Amino acid sequence: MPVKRRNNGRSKYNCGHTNIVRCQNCHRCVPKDKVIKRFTIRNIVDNTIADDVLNACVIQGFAIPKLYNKVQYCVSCSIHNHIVRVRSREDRKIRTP
Amino acid sequence: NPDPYLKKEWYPVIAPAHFKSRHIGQTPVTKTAGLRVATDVINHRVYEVNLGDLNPGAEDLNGNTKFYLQTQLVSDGKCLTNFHGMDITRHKYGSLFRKGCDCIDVFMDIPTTDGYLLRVFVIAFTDRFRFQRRKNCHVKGRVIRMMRAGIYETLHNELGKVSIPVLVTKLSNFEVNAKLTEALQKITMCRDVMIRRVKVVKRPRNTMELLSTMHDSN
Amino acid sequence: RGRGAPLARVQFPNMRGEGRVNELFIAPEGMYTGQEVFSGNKATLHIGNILPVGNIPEGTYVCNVEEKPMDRGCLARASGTYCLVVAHNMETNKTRIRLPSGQKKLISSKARAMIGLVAGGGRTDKPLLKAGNAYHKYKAKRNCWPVVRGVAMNPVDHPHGGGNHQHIGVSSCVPRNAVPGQKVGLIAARRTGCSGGKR
Amino acid sequence: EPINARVIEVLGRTSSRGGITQVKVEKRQIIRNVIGPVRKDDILVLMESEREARR
Amino acid sequence: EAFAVCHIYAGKNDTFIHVTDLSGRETIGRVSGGMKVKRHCDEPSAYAAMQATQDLIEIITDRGITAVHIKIRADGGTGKRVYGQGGSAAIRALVRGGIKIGRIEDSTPIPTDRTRHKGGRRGRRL
Amino acid sequence: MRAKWAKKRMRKLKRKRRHMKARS
RNA sequence: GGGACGGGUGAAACAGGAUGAUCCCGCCGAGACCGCCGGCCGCGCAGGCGCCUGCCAAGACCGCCUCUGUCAAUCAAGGGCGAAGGCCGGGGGCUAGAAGGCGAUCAGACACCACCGUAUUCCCGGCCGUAAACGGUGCCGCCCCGCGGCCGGCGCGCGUCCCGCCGGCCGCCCAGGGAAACCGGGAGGCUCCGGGCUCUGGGGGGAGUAUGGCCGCAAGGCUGAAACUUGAAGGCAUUG
Ligand SMILES: [K+]
Ligand SMILES: [K+]
Ligand SMILES: [K+]
Ligand SMILES: [K+]
Ligand SMILES: [K+]
Ligand SMILES: [K+]
Ligand SMILES: [K+]
Ligand SMILES: [K+]
Ligand SMILES: [K+]
Ligand SMILES: [K+]
Ligand SMILES: [K+]
Ligand SMILES: [K+]
Ligand SMILES: [K+]
Ligand SMILES: [K+]
Ligand SMILES: [K+]
Ligand SMILES: [K+]
Ligand SMILES: [K+]
Ligand SMILES: [K+]
Ligand SMILES: [K+]
Ligand SMILES: [K+]
Ligand SMILES: [K+]
Ligand SMILES: [K+]
Ligand SMILES: [K+]
Ligand SMILES: [K+]
Ligand SMILES: [K+]
Ligand SMILES: [K+]
Ligand SMILES: [K+]
Ligand SMILES: [K+]
Ligand SMILES: [K+]
Ligand SMILES: [K+]
Ligand SMILES: [K+]
Ligand SMILES: [K+]
Ligand SMILES: [K+]
Ligand SMILES: [K+]
Ligand SMILES: [K+]
Ligand SMILES: [K+]
Ligand SMILES: [K+]
Ligand SMILES: [K+]
Ligand SMILES: [K+]
Ligand SMILES: [K+]
Ligand SMILES: [K+]
Ligand SMILES: [K+]
Ligand SMILES: [K+]
Ligand SMILES: [K+]
Ligand SMILES: [K+]
Ligand SMILES: [K+]
Ligand SMILES: [K+]
Ligand SMILES: [K+]
Ligand SMILES: [K+]
Ligand SMILES: [K+]
Ligand SMILES: [K+]
Ligand SMILES: [K+]
Ligand SMILES: [K+]
Ligand SMILES: [K+]
Ligand SMILES: [K+]
Ligand SMILES: [K+]
Ligand SMILES: [K+]
Ligand SMILES: [K+]
Ligand SMILES: [K+]
Ligand SMILES: [K+]
Ligand SMILES: [K+]
Ligand SMILES: [K+]
Ligand SMILES: [K+]
Ligand SMILES: [K+]
Ligand SMILES: [K+]
Ligand SMILES: [K+]
Ligand SMILES: [K+]
Ligand SMILES: [K+]
Ligand SMILES: [K+]
Ligand SMILES: [K+]
Ligand SMILES: [K+]
Ligand SMILES: [K+]
Ligand SMILES: [K+]
Ligand SMILES: [K+]
Ligand SMILES: [K+]
Ligand SMILES: [K+]
Ligand SMILES: [K+]
Ligand SMILES: [K+]
Ligand SMILES: [K+]
Ligand SMILES: [K+]
Ligand SMILES: [K+]
Ligand SMILES: [K+]
Ligand SMILES: [K+]
Ligand SMILES: [Mg+2]
Ligand SMILES: [Mg+2]
Ligand SMILES: [Mg+2]
Ligand SMILES: [Mg+2]
Ligand SMILES: [Mg+2]
Ligand SMILES: [Mg+2]
Ligand SMILES: [Mg+2]
Ligand SMILES: [Mg+2]
Ligand SMILES: [Mg+2]
Ligand SMILES: [Mg+2]
Ligand SMILES: [Mg+2]
Ligand SMILES: [Mg+2]
Repeated sequence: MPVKRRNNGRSKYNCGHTNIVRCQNCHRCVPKDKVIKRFTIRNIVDNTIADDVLNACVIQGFAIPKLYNKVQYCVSCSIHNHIVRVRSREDRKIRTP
Repeated sequence: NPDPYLKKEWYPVIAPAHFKSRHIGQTPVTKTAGLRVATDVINHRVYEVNLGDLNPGAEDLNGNTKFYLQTQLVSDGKCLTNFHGMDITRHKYGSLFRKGCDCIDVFMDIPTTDGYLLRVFVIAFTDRFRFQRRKNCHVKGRVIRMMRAGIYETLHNELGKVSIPVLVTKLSNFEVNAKLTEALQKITMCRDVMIRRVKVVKRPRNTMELLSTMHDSN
Repeated sequence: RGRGAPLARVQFPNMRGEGRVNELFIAPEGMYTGQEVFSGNKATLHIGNILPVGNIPEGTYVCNVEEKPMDRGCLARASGTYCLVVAHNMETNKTRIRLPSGQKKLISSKARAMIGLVAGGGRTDKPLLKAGNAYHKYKAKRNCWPVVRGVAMNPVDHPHGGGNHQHIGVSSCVPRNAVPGQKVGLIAARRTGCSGGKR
Repeated sequence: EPINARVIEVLGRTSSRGGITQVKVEKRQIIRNVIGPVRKDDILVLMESEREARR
Repeated sequence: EAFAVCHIYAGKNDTFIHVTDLSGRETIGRVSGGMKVKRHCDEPSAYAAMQATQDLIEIITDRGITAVHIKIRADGGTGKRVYGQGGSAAIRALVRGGIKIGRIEDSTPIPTDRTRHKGGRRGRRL
Repeated sequence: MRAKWAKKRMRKLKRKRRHMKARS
């Protein structure tokens, strides 16, 4: 067990303690600067029915409401569900989204 | 179990004269037998009505605002609703937040000049100047304090002494939103400043004069 | 004598003649000799004043509260106790209060109270060390001490008496409609035992 | 009630072991799972058109 | 022209499609995915949701409704916030059962801050 | 053993020895 | 209001429901908590720190042709603070939940998974003094190729920008260092060895144990051997 990351597996810079967030999949306690975070924006009806809803509406000019949800997972759940992948030693240094 | 709708009968629901679609809809009730009078059970119902469904045609400007209208007197077999609260929609609220800007929330309890007391909730967001280096829009406390003070004193000028019908005029019009924005544009760039909710905290028991004024065009 | 909280002797003018009129009050904590107190529908909000509970704002500590108007005060009288004013309902003309047990109660709004809480608080936090301290305390009150246990008696003296070992013999939960002479032990108990987790 | 519809394209093998074939059947573009060999311009007799194939 | 409200509860384990009047105090229709199935794993499924919406159409149409405003929700509270699978299925069978659509909205119960969700510090260990 | 649980074991043993010596 | 199942799981079964549940809507009560915004942002001696309004005393930094005159650095003994759990005395009691109970799974399952639940979780007055209390990196001072980012204060410039200065937080990296991984604001300027001060180690076990002492209500903490036994244990790295 040498050290694997310069950041020790988290983003904690110049403090002692950071808040706790529950994982959404399994409900484990994870510190906020370690939890895997994503933001999704999606309609509330599938687009395969958004056309039928939009034809069968009555309001002239009506628009489909969106959704804004921030997903937060622990490392185990993220790897298991493939939000993040185990990478090569070279590839680990890439921060591109 | 016999079918309960063999004993049903509906009533009309009516919206204040501040609006152009005053037939909100029909409402059902069980006929009078025993001690429940139908017109002594359908009173005090609360209805939830979209502003674009009350002033139709301006969907872009009105569809994200919702009103609460409570029936408060039945006469002639008509129900007559009265101002009960204002809110914005959930997807409009969710669309407000980004990462990089600052969010300011305030509220205050505003009395009216006819016996009503309200809680009014305001939201504001910091914005990006057109020619600036950085991506974040965070601002300092010397500016945060100026914006909060501005919101307080502004809402104090406009809503300090109003009645319910004039309030409803302004709330349907966004008359207040423009001057919150006016007062707070002079301090920083800010993107969307608005009243998002109004909550009727305590009203008087007898509203017969008020509702006479609200429905009677007057 | 026999009372934990102190009393206050307070003088008013004779309102139907000449001279003065002497009253005894359960003393709120903070009252002091030479203080001026006020009693009426227009008295101010100060410790020691007597006001109708209708005129007293929600959140207030009161003591010596009447449960019906004019009866001169019967609630929250022991040392360290108080009642809270909870809410006002004008149309029925009733006020809601919290009693020291935590029960809620409606009283009239013209029932009067005294602002503050009863002095002498903390008294029960000192252990009695000796049989002698209990002796003096009860000598000031009543012939109720010391106490002999029922199981220590013969069966002629008590329904817990007798036996070759001291023991009650049947359950000591007795019903609500038991007759005098039978109604000993635990009277009409919803439950028993010592377990945590109430609220 | 039989609801005959016509395929206008093959999307690919669906089952983990090969098997079934996603097709674009028809004034509609319903997508459905099919067990046997199907070309273009072929016909499926549908017990119902209420559901469309997952994915 | 004749308007009612359709609450669609797309839970993790069951589905509700329920029609009331515009106030909510008076109900006109109530079906559930679990009144059309044998196996307990199929109630939150799209076939059960549609098959219950086909009975709801009959009830509401025969009592005299033609258009609905939709209020669609998840479990909420401290738990999940994505819908169950059959919510869009209920929307689909509702359009293809004749009904006209009005205002649309998500209606999940979300907290401003919260009490502590179950499962412990280490989570559901599976 | 995991050293955590070896530690819990040793503490129980020391507690037992101390109870034992307390007699006499 | 309405009328048949609801809950729960990978799948189920124990709890619930015609004493009308689950579902919809209005009203009331209580105690926690402070979302999105929320960050290679920020503050504090560390532990830590996020609702609104008011009050109260502080703090480092910058700017300065203000005051003083070595008043400093590090520190046995000694004093103060110190996550979570735990203890004593009062209060409170929504959520979750050690223990206890119960449905499954299984060869068994006293475990993982489902359900119910006591201490505990919250407040006030104390006590205890430990954590992978971590950057596994003691404090003061000097020199140090470069390229960026963010945070606070200041100054010159053109017409918000732009160039600099001080202080902080971070990324990458020449040289040099090293057993290497890596460091590089040091882990560099060191077999070409010497700026100042304090603490700790000396193969693996037995053992943080026995014994004595001090502290603590207890749970403990702090200090801490010997006989005897063993040829290795261990670091970083390569191929399978
Ligand atoms: K190692
Ligand atoms: K970590
Ligand atoms: K930082
Ligand atoms: K930080
Ligand atoms: K932080
Ligand atoms: K992340
Ligand atoms: K994990
Ligand atoms: K400031
Ligand atoms: K602040
Ligand atoms: K006696
Ligand atoms: K006795
Ligand atoms: K006996
Ligand atoms: K079922
Ligand atoms: K909650
Ligand atoms: K629970
Ligand atoms: K668990
Ligand atoms: K756990
Ligand atoms: K658990
Ligand atoms: K939990
Ligand atoms: K745990
Ligand atoms: K843990
Ligand atoms: K763990
Ligand atoms: K744990
Ligand atoms: K250890
Ligand atoms: K250990
Ligand atoms: K331990
Ligand atoms: K912030
Ligand atoms: K910031
Ligand atoms: K901030
Ligand atoms: K800060
Ligand atoms: K900050
Ligand atoms: K800052
Ligand atoms: K901050
Ligand atoms: K010194
Ligand atoms: K010294
Ligand atoms: K020191
Ligand atoms: K020391
Ligand atoms: K010391
Ligand atoms: K301390
Ligand atoms: K402490
Ligand atoms: K502690
Ligand atoms: K404890
Ligand atoms: K509790
Ligand atoms: K515990
Ligand atoms: K076990
Ligand atoms: K096990
Ligand atoms: K439980
Ligand atoms: K405990
Ligand atoms: K407790
Ligand atoms: K705890
Ligand atoms: K608590
Ligand atoms: K402690
Ligand atoms: K230590
Ligand atoms: K250690
Ligand atoms: K660490
Ligand atoms: K040191
Ligand atoms: K800056
Ligand atoms: K700056
Ligand atoms: K700063
Ligand atoms: K700055
Ligand atoms: K600056
Ligand atoms: K700067
Ligand atoms: K500098
Ligand atoms: K600097
Ligand atoms: K600084
Ligand atoms: K750095
Ligand atoms: K630094
Ligand atoms: K020195
Ligand atoms: K030292
Ligand atoms: K040391
Ligand atoms: K040491
Ligand atoms: K050491
Ligand atoms: K040494
Ligand atoms: K010893
Ligand atoms: K002791
Ligand atoms: K103890
Ligand atoms: K002891
Ligand atoms: K001991
Ligand atoms: K090794
Ligand atoms: K080692
Ligand atoms: K090792
Ligand atoms: K090597
Ligand atoms: K090696
Ligand atoms: Mg005898
Ligand atoms: Mg007898
Ligand atoms: Mg829970
Ligand atoms: Mg809580
Ligand atoms: Mg101390
Ligand atoms: Mg619970
Ligand atoms: Mg419980
Ligand atoms: Mg505890
Ligand atoms: Mg440490
Ligand atoms: Mg930074
Ligand atoms: Mg000793
Ligand atoms: Mg090697």
